[PDB]
Amino acid sequence: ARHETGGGVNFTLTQPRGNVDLGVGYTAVVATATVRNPVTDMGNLPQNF
Amino acid sequence: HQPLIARDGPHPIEQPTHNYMTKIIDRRALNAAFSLATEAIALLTGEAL
Repeated sequence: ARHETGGGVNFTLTQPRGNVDLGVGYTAVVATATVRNPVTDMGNLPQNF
Repeated sequence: HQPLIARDGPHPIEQPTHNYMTKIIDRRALNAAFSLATEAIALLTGEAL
């Protein structure tokens, strides 16, 4: 797909894809192991109404 | 060459970034000293032979 801008000519390349869940049931597990960062600081904030 | 990913979202990446880096080197210059004595000059030259 070709797009025209004043700065330059754009080419965008696309590829359509599809997904099928083959296994009847559970075929995959996430295992949570380690913790890095409390991104939320645990400080004090009063919620103001 | 900045490596790229086609992300699963149809939101636009808007541009890739591929540019050239230029670096000025630096310069330094070394030093030494060799000093010779008075009478050592004439002996190498031949004035005292």
